[PDB]
Amino acid sequence: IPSLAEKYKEYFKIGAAVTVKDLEGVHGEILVKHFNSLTPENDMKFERIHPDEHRYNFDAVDKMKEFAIKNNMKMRGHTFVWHNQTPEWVFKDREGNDVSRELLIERLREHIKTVCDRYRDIVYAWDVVNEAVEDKTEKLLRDSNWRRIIGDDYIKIAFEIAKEYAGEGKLFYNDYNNEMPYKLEKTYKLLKELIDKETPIDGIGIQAHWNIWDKNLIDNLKRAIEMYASLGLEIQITELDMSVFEFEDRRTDLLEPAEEMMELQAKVYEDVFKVFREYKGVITSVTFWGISDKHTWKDNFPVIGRKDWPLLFDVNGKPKEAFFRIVNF
Repeated sequence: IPSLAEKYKEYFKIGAAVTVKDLEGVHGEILVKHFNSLTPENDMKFERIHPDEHRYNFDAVDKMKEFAIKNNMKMRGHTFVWHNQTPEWVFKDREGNDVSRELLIERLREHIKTVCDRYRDIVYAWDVVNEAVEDKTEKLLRDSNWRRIIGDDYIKIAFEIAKEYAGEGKLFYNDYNNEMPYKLEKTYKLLKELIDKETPIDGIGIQAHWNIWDKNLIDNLKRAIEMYASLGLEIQITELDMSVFEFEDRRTDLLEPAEEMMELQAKVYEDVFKVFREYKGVITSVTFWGISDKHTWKDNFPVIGRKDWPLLFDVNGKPKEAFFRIVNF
């Protein structure tokens, strides 16, 4: 039972996404021992931390910050600008009309300044913009309220605002599947354009919502690291997990992993963490999207109500085989 974060202290931070209840019981003990970074899974989404025009909700995030300071951890900020996570008041003036460009920018500035002021002492990295890149088609960017109202500059402006208030925290673009052929080159092009216009972006977040069946994962991972690194960016793995299901595999029948799933999972985790260690000079943080299989978003996404087993600790809070293979170095 080595401490994962301790074993990786000369490589990068080891993080986990958390809710307030993850700070209690067995999960809290695992956090204390194995992790030196926390990401609020939901409680820093715009609609959670800032649900009304005149009301913020800091309660959950304050408890995670208190926890992090007591237990020698730092936090990742998640997230400022993320499709479908901004409450509707932000975009509307009293008549229900779209706000002006100038006003939307100012509301974003006030949001980011408020959140950064409160937490910049504990946050070392911010997911400033999340999943702006278009996923379904060949286009670069998604349609959104921000883009409709501000225009394409909303990304750069969000980074410029976060730059004013984040102190020493680093600023990230965060996305899923940004290692895959259909998305990597587009995303590289976007980031190159932002960087050339002097957007203060420090790195890219590779969400790494992966699965044990993906043949091209290792080669995709290396190529993405190479492309993003070549722009001068730092790389953080931000929401790593390892589904036993291909994404289009919506079967609901499994009551436990089928034979070979757990060993395959351990083998893949071993391989990705060897790549992480291999490109350690540019990867600065590795965060899992959960602590143990008892509590994972993969049980309800993409399929409501079916069990998955994607993390390093099993349903009993105990370390699975994957854990032992990634501390084996």
